[PDB]
Order: sequence, then structure tokens, then C-alpha cells
Amino acid sequence: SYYHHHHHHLSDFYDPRERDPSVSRRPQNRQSDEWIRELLLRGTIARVATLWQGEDGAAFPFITPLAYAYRPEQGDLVYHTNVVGRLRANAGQGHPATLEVSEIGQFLPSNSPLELSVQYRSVMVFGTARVLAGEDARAALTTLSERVFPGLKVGETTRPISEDDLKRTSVYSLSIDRWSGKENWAEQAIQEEDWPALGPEWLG
Amino acid sequence: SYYHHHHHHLSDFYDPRERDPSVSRRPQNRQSDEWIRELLLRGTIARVATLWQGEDGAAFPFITPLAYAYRPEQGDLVYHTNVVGRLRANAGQGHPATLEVSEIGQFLPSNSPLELSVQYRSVMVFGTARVLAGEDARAALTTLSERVFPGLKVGETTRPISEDDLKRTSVYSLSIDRWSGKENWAEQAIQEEDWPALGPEWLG
Repeated sequence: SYYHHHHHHLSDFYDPRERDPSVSRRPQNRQSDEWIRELLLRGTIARVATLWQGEDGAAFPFITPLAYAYRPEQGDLVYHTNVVGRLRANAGQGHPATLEVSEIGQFLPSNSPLELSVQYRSVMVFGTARVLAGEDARAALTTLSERVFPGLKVGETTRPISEDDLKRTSVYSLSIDRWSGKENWAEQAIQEEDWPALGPEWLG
Repeated sequence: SYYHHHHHHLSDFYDPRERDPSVSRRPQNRQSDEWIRELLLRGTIARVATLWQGEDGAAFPFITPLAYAYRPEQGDLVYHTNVVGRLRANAGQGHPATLEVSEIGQFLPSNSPLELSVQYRSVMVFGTARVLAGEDARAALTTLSERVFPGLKVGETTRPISEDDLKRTSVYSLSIDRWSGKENWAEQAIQEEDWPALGPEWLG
């Protein structure tokens, strides 16, 4: 900055910058519904959080990483997992679930400590999960399988999904109520001009 | 299998196998406390789930991906995030938090549909998170920064963390109560001998 330069020889916010007009003007790094849909379509791993009753009676969340598939027409995501707790912290045949999908890029170095960051794109989905049965479960497991193993075809590449298979597996449909999308994927973190610039080790 | 082979020309569980005696005999893919510690020490990204009060009064979990650092002596994990909801679903200055760290490897193809899987190592930590202030916050942010940017040194590579920095950042210590460790990192999924084997496209 001038003040600092001048002091050696002896604000930013409102001053000129370049802006691409094609860029999202949404606050807090938020993204469009279309962007959310497309990120969900290309991901294969999510974390799901659901609530279980703990020792003290209080609900608490599990976090499970797992394979998933977004089914846009049905308005849900499907996954399978045999992870459970004792009792769910919930009344009903379905349970509230939060699902997160992200693309995590590189850590971005800076000479300004609070500008250190990591590149990310991240969606949170809020909805209700329910266990599927019979042909609903078979179809969901097939869609899942054929999504995350591109080119695999159940019944050809694999034997068909049997009744025994279904008995041994908990397959869920998380029906979407709402979702959130967030991106900060800058190429470089903001740097502090009035401190020695990062060396070539960091940015090259 | 014999039965199938013989039928073409016209159980597994209790029969001989190889076992390495050095391998974990823990059920359900569980791992030792030492293994958990070391996985936490080498990771840099976690998801944290905490409970927020929703529209219907009911608590529900957020899932936030973020940079973290395990501090073994203090018995906590540190991270920073300005993500919040409206009101936390919790009484106190601290809040219950679940933190998950994983190493996700490759999807493992099979000719048996319910043997399709993904390689993973995964830890869940259960504890109480609290906001840090002043030099506690500065020290935690420094440990975090210098952990996830190896070779970076706050005060040299970067300018020091200022009071303004701290005012603008929510830095947390998640004090560990319990943790869980899980690994299934086989080289190949279990295959079905009585269905055509996967082609070289899949396993080669």
C-alpha cells in the first residue's frame, strides 16, 4: 500500500477492480439451483448425518461417508448402509437426514494468516430418509451401482440382485426438501502487500 | 463352486482360508486407538456435524467440511468456521459436535452386486466444541495453519495474527470424549465364482 511504501522510504475495498459480469452476485459464496443439481449429478461420495439417541437421552449426529446417487426426477438421493445406533432420535417410518457432497481442491497459501484457505464446492441437502423394500430397493441399488461404476450393468456384469441380497442390505431414499450450494474456488488466496510476498516454493 | 460346475457339465464360510495373524481380529472393521490417533494426525480435512434449531423446533444437523488439526496432548481438535444457523440446539457455552475424518480410496468392482464397495478408512470423534478467545485462539489458529501448510510459519511466512483477525474469526476447540475407527481397504472386492468373471476392463 502507499502508506506502507511511503513509511519505508522515509481503502482497498472501495477502489477499482475488475469484475466479470458473468459471475454470481449471490452473497456468502452461494450458487444456483442448477449448479447444485450438476454438482450432485457428478459426485459419487457423500456424508450423511442423522440423529441417534445418546446415553444422556440427547440426540446426537452420526456422520457416515458413503456412495450415493441423485435421482432428479424422483427428487431423492439413494444410498445403502448398515450403520446404525441404538434408537433414532425421531418419530416415524422416515427420519430427517442431512447429506453433504463436496469437491475439495488445493490449500491456498498466503502471507496473510486469515486468508489461508482451501478450494471447495459444497452442497448441503436437507430431507427425510426412508428404508426401501423389494423392487423399490432393487431399482435404487441398481441405479446406485450403475452410476458409481460407469459401464457396469446389473444382470450382465453382475449377477442379478437376489432376495437374499435385499434382506442383508438397508437401502434408503432421502427425499429432498431443501438444499444449499457454496463455492470458493479462487486460483490464489488474497495476499497482504505490506508483508514480504510468498516465495516461489509456495505459489509456483 | 462344485455344485455349479457339476451342473454345467451335466459352504465357503467354514472352509480353508489363509489368515495373517498380524491382522486385527476386531469385529465390524474396527481399529485400535493408536490407529485412530495416527489417521487423525495425518488428515487435514474433516466434516463437523453440530445441531441447530429448525423451523419446526426440532434439532437438525449441519455438515461442514473444513481444515482441522488434532492436538494429542490437549486432547482436542481445532478448526475455524463462520458458518452458523439461527440458534444452536444446546444449552451451554459449549456444544456437542461430531467430527469425521476419512481416507477414501477406489471403488472396487465385482460380479456380485452386493459386494460392490469403496475402499475407506474412517474415524468418528464425539465431543464438546467451544469457541476460543485471545491467545488461546491465536495459538490454535497458528497450530492449525502450520499443520495444514507444512513449512509455513506464522510471523515469518505470514504476518502475525492480529486482534482484528481474531475478531473476524470463530476458532473452536472440540474436546474429545470418545472416538471410533473403521477400515475396509481390501485390494479387490469379493467376487462370485458362479457368474462370469469381470473382464480386464474392470480389474486391470
